[PDB]
Amino acid sequence: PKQLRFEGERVTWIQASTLKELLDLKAQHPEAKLVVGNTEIGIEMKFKNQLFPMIICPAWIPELNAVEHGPEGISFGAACALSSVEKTLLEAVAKLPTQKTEVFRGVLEQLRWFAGKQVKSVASLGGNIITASPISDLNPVFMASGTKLTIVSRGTRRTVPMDHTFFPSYRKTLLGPEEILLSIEIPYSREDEFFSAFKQASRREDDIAKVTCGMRVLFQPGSMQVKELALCYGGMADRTISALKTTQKQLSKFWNEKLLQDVCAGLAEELSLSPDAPGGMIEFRRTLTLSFFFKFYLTVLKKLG
Amino acid sequence: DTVGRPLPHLAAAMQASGEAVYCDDIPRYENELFLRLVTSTRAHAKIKSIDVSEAQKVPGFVCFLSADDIPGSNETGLFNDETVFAKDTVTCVGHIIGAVVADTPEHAERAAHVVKVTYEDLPAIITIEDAIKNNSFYGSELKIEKGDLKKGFSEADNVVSGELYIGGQDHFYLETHCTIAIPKGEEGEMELFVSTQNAMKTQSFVAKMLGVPVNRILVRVKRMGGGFGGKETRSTLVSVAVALAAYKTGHPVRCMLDRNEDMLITGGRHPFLARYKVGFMKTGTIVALEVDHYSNAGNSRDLSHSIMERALFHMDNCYKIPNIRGTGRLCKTNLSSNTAFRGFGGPQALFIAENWMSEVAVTCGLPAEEVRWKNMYKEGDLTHFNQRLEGFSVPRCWDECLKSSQYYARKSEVDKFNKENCWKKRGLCIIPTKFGISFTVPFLNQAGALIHVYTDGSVLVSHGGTEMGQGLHTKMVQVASKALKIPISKIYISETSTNTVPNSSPTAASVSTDIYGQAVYEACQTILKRLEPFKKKNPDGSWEDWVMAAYQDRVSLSTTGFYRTPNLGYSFETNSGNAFHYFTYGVACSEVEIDCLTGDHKNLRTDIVMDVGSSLNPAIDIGQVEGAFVQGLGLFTLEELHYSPEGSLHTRGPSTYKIPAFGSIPTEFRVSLLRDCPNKKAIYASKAVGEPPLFLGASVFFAIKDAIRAARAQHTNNNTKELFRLDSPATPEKIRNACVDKFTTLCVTGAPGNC
Amino acid sequence: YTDGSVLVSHGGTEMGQGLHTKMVQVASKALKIPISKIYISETSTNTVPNSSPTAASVSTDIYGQAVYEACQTILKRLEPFKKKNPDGSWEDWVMAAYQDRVSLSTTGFYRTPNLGYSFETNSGNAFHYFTYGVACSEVEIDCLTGDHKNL
Amino acid sequence: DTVGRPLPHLAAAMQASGEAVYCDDIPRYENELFLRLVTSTRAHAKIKSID
Amino acid sequence: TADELVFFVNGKKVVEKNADPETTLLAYLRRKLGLRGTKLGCGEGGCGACTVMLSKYDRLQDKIIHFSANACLAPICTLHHVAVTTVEGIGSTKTRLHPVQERIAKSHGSQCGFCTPGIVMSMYTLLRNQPEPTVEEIEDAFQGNLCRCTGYRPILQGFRTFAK
Amino acid sequence: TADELVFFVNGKKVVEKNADPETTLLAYLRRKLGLRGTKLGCGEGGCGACTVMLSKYDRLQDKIIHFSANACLAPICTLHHVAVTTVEGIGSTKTRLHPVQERIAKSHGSQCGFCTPGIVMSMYTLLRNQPEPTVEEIEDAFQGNLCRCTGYRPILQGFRTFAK
Ligand SMILES: Cc1cc2nc3c(=O)[nH]c(=O)nc-3n(C[C@H](O)[C@H](O)[C@H](O)COP(=O)(O)OP(=O)(O)OC[C@H]3O[C@@H](n4cnc5c(N)ncnc54)[C@H](O)[C@@H]3O)c2cc1C
Ligand SMILES: Nc1nc2c(c(=O)[nH]1)N[C@H]1C(S)=C(S)[C@@H](COP(=O)(O)O)O[C@H]1N2
Ligand SMILES: O=c1[nH]c(=O)c2nccnc2[nH]1
Ligand SMILES: O=c1[nH]c(=O)c2nccnc2[nH]1
Ligand code: MOS
Ligand code: MOS
Ligand code: FES
Ligand code: FES
Ligand code: FES
Ligand code: FES
Ligand SMILES: [Ca+2]
Repeated sequence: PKQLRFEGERVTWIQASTLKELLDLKAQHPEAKLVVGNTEIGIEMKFKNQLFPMIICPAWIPELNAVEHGPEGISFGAACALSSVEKTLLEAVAKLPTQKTEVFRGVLEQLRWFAGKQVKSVASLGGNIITASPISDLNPVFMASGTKLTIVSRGTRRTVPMDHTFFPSYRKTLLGPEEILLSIEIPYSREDEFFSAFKQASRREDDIAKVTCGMRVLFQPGSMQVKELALCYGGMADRTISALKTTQKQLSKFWNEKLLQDVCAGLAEELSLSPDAPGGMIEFRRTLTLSFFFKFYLTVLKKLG
Repeated sequence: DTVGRPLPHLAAAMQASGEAVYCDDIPRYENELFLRLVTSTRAHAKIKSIDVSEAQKVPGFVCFLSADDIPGSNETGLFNDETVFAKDTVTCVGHIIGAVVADTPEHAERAAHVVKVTYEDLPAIITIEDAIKNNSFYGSELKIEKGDLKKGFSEADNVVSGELYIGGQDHFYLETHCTIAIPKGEEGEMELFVSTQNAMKTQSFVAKMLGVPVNRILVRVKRMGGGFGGKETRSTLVSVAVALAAYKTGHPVRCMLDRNEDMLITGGRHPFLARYKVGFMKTGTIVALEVDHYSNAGNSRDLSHSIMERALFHMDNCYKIPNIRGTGRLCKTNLSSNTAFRGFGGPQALFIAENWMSEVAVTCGLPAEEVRWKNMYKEGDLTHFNQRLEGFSVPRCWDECLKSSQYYARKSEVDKFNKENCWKKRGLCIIPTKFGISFTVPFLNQAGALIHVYTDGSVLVSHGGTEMGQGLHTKMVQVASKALKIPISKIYISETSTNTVPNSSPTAASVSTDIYGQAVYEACQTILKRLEPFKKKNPDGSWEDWVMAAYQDRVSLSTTGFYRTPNLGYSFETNSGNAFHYFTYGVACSEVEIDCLTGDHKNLRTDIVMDVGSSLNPAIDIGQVEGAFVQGLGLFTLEELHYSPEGSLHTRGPSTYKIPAFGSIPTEFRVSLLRDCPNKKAIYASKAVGEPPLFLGASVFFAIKDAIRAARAQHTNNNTKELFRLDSPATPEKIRNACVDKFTTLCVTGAPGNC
Repeated sequence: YTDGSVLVSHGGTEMGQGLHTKMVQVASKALKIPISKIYISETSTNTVPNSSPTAASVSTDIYGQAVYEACQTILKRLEPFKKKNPDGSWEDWVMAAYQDRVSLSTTGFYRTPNLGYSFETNSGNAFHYFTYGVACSEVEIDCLTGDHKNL
Repeated sequence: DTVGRPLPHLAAAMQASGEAVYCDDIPRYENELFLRLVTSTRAHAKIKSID
Repeated sequence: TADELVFFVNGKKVVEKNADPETTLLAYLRRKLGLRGTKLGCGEGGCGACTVMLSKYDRLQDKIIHFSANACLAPICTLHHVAVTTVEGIGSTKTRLHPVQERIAKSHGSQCGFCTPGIVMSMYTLLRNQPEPTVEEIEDAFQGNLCRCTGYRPILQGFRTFAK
Repeated sequence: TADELVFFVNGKKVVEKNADPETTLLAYLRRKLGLRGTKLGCGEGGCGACTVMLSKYDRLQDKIIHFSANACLAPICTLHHVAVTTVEGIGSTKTRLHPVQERIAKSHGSQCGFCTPGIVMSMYTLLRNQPEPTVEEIEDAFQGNLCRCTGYRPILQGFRTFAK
């Protein structure tokens, strides 16, 4: 596989054969756009009329396409298609204990009614994550689970758990201009750790106001006393956001009715929407955030109970 | 003889193989150009300038076309209230201003986007309430009024009143609008290939714009990948622009709209606002009814008036109401002009009716089927526009649908489920319909045919109707074969064109099979009469034997056939004279489960019984039952069009506008055709099936409303006679918001409230 | 059509002999409308089937009769409206007949009468009529070259 | 009524101007091919091969 | 100075010496190669009218893999050394229909027919991965294909015969 | 590396960067320029159906010279800096007919009409050299122009109206 170069009326396209080539190219043209499936860039170019004069396709690069089982989780290269992510997770779920696959199963629930087979066969993992749509169905899950992101540029490498700071502003991530997402390790869930993911089944505006969430609790061992709690939401702002004010208040509290009231009060306030918030559906969206937690609450009690 | 046989669509196998040709599948001429429309970004504005400097620099750019390039007239539309290209002011967001021509469609797209239009905004009216406030209407109020309202409202145990909104709908035909125009170069002549249901007004409108006689313009329509009424008129917005580019360059020019242009520009089903007041007995018997309908018509008249008329014709649904008034007003707004859409004001008026009907049952604390059954017309009865109902077969459909649905037994399973389940509920509803068959304009109830038989015995049929997937040509062929007594394989229909059958009505109102079927039939009768002498001398001869002899005897083997629908002409002064030739009837029973915490729902089972007289093709007709039904489920439950404050459509493709999908359809989906009921008004005793079964999708809507009353009994209050407004489409938002509980009120929080 | 413009289509083809010009003249006369309202675009198998070739000199005869017939059919149909409105235009009668669901489209046909010669028996007409003419020509030849001028 | 009048051929003006479309003047489709007949050079003969 | 793009469509080799980065597969199929069986319904990946099969060697799995894709979004420049199958690749009324094509036709799964090539290719693709699918697998194959005409019932029904 | 061929047709510059020495002006006009009023009747110079006017600056006479030519036999390669006029360069029914076009039409000089453009261009070329010519010159104008339909009498009669 040798690197290929195509040139059109407006665009230069480079088909990178090698990880090293990609990181050199991105160092030279840090403004260059990567394209894997084009399910996002083709929409931007056609419909928002963006032009990107220089495109690098890194789809051939092994690494980026690798699927790796490790002791902490299953790691997917960033060019991996959602169909492959999906096929590998379903296999993990049929084979491992329920208690190790809590997070894999919310990834799977978000993939359930996601597009169709044509899209999932070409849409990459990395493209979803870095697109950073306010209404990404996967980013809330990667955030609530602390999904680890390996991030590389020419002569740097770092692995960071996804958290609230990964998305600074509208359709931006905390990657410098020469870094690429290399890989994403989706964690096994631990003892005393329970995960749920939910989504609104109405989208109505092109990238806002569709409620979607990842929810995670870890308890003290053998107990119903909260050690960690994460509730992350898409479709409630111009980015994926975490209800951190709310969940910090629940540390060392017990999984009960008062916890239910306190979180819901916490959410109603912290995720509250201006009467004029972009997207409308102000009351429905408020109700879903609370109602999705209630579901998580009741599910967690069942996994305990 | 294949009539009554489940013969597959003639083109089915070519469609599956990709060999069936649609307008854009037509090869291009070596010199063929591409047009892209330039369109208003503003709801109501004066145009200050248009600058094409930057578009001029796109490779392959040919020209920008605007109102000034037009040789004949810039005045267009069914009622002469539109421009071909907007001149001084724009009056909606998709409002056509100009067009870019280029050598590739990619280059036409690129150039159109870079055309700079400068505007000056003007006070806009978008909603029905914006329009009522400003008395911005088309024409004057329309009305049917029978009996004494102040006096029915006075024999009345209960009076309920309210307001109800029903959202519009995008046609979402899989193939968007498309025209090819070929300028011939001689005498103004031009041949056009178009995805349209109305080739006659395409022909007239293009000739009008160009300032040439109609006889110069040939329009050919082989097939559409869907019309649904959206191609009955608004196709001309593309066709006329492309004809102008063809005229101006002297090259072939095509345009196929992209989905987002299509949804913006070409209009949809009318949104209706109703205010109603119903008077009834503790019995549920209706006594008075008054309804004022407001349609959102958008920026030109188009077919809005006759849509409002068909609405008022259907305001009774299947119910005898002794005192009745129903008006209709057409709101003039700064939105794309709305148009025909399968059902044609029928689904809206009929929805408004089952809505107050559902309240009557609730208010009386009676079982829904009883209040509906009690109020049903009887065979022979007169409607409110005073037409008699003969062969009124709803009571049959009804009893059969109740039995085959196992309604009574399931209504109990449903109540059992609502007792066992706190956060999910189920709903069940059985809903009747009748739909009146005929264009509401009497002069459109005319139809031509032209048949040739060739000297091999092969037959080419041409009629005035168009194939958009309903299997018209298939049915025309089954008829011709039945009437000529030859196999179908001897007969062929190629296309629809204005040079074989002139002055054709749009392929609309569900009547094409009736009226082209009659035209075709009569042409076959003429031919058979010409062939009789040759049959006589050679009784054992074959069709081919008789054809050759007829030809050698210099007997003509080509004829026109024609049909007018008899005894039609309703009056709005006088309130009398048949509006319709007959009515198609059906009943649907649907069951849903709602998730009261999310607003999601599953469609669990639907059972339809439809009266389609004696079916020409049970397979085609069932297929129409199914597709119409699923399109009404879209209208009532899924399909939601959404605009900015300042009148701009947000929902411009499949990711933001949701039509039913594979997994949206009832898990158990059962459709029956009512057996043993010969319809004597139509060809071989059949009935119009096209638009009639659509409003039956409302049975899913009313099952959801039932599921919600069960969720409100659970969490919100103890008043089982409560009335709550549920608008259409009942989207997740509307469903969730209506299931008032500890979450919608605040909590549980601990927060007082509710509830 | 509803603007009153007429499209004529007949079995015969144009090869420079002015057939379409003569069908336009006949149809205008038969309909009593100006030739400028009548157009013939072309000849095709999907408008007029099973046509004889345009041959044997008879095209104006036989097509002109087919065209005339179909023009008569239209006049019979337009008649009631012309009566109802004696002072209006062609376009008024046409629009009137359209709104009244009167068909403004028809075929005509014509079959030459009394033809049928027998080579056994030597009787029956071979022809409908005969066309006749006479020419007188003058020439000068060059006896030395074989050349000639037609004077 | 023009029957009997020296009315010029209806298409003559367009024939003079080169606008009247004869069969070969019809524009080609982008993919249009061209055919050339292959013809006998013998008045009477068996065809023994074609290469 | 620029590379040749090389790919296959219905088994025939395509060498494109001047690939424009912005060329989608649907545009190339329809307007360069003349294979108009594959349709434009939306241009945004929602409706599946432009559905094709793609086949490539996955230098990892071994395996040639077969999967479907929306031609309206697939840059041809992703397709170097990839094989495309369109509706015309599988059969025709001119030679023989594929069993997928025959069944959807004879079951009344086709009305206007505009959506039909797409659905044929989603069903064809499933069969190449799983020649004996389950009824559930058959339904989910069409998550990305829309039909405005049929109400879907007759399509699923015709295809149930491929299950087990 | 090979030279550009630059001529004019109907006043419009044609730049042919890749002229084949074998290309005739008839083929180039009909099949490259899309101008089909000039006709093919023989390909060998005997019928004049393909007659065009050519103009060149004569270096010597000063003078722009105008003559007729058979486009079927004219290599485009000889036309460097030559200006072509065809029947559509001189008038049309969309704008205004040239007197020649109007006269032949109204004289009944055109039956099937296939020879008519070439006859028009022969006559047009005469008038471009001799604005008031003789009856004698009118006739010799048409030595290489054939007409199968008319018997020639009306052409000459309609055109005599240019002498005197
Ligand atoms: C019909 C349809 C339905 C959809 N439904 C959903 C849905 O329900 N939920 C949801 O969340 N999403 C949905 N999507 C979004 C879809 O999942 C994303 O479009 C897709 O995953 C983007 O991946 P891609 O390979 O196609 O990205 P591309 O378009 O190729 O690239 C997208 C962006 O990611 C960048 N990029 C790609 N790889 C890297 C990398 N390794 N490092 C740094 N940047 C990178 C590119 O520069 C570009 O900015 C839908 C899309 C379609 C077409
Ligand atoms: N497949 C398909 N079915 C369809 C339509 C269509 O566009 N596609 N149009 C509907 C509408 S709006 C009508 S009235 C009829 C039109 O034709 P008919 O008059 O032959 O029923 O088809 C109905 N069924
Ligand atoms: O122009 C129309 N007039 C009508 O009355 C009508 N009715 C039903 C459907 N389309 C229709 N179209
Ligand atoms: O079959 C024919 N019989 C004829 O007399 C005749 N005459 C002229 C031209 N074609 C003809 N063809
Ligand atoms: O009347 Mo059905 O075409 S709209
Ligand atoms: O009869 Mo003329 O075609 S020999
Ligand atoms: S055209 Fe609709 S998904 Fe490609
Ligand atoms: S058959 Fe018309 S969209 Fe499916
Ligand atoms: S074509 Fe006959 S002279 Fe040129
Ligand atoms: S008019 Fe026919 S060749 Fe001259
Ligand atoms: Ca409507």
